[PDB]
Amino acid sequence: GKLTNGALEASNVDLSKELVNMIVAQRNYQSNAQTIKTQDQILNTLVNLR
Amino acid sequence: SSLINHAMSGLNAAQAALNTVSNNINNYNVAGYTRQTTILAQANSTLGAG
Repeated sequence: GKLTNGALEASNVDLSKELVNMIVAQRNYQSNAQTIKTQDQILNTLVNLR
Repeated sequence: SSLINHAMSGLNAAQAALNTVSNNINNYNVAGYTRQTTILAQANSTLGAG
């Protein structure tokens, strides 16, 4: 393609995308953390088996 | 972002036009001075956005 003189390219971040992608990432993180809490539940139940 | 860029670049154009009209109307009576007009145009609109 052509070039511009006296104009520049805006970095391709519409901040909204990454902000809501942050809430989503925090979401998956928290869900997986809850699953780890369930892992501890299971394993301490194994502790309780004794 | 791009919406604010739109807001501002139009502000730039409006300021330039005001400057031009003030320039002319002030210079109005000088012998040898010709009326002058300021023109607008669109950016290097090129596509990667879908």
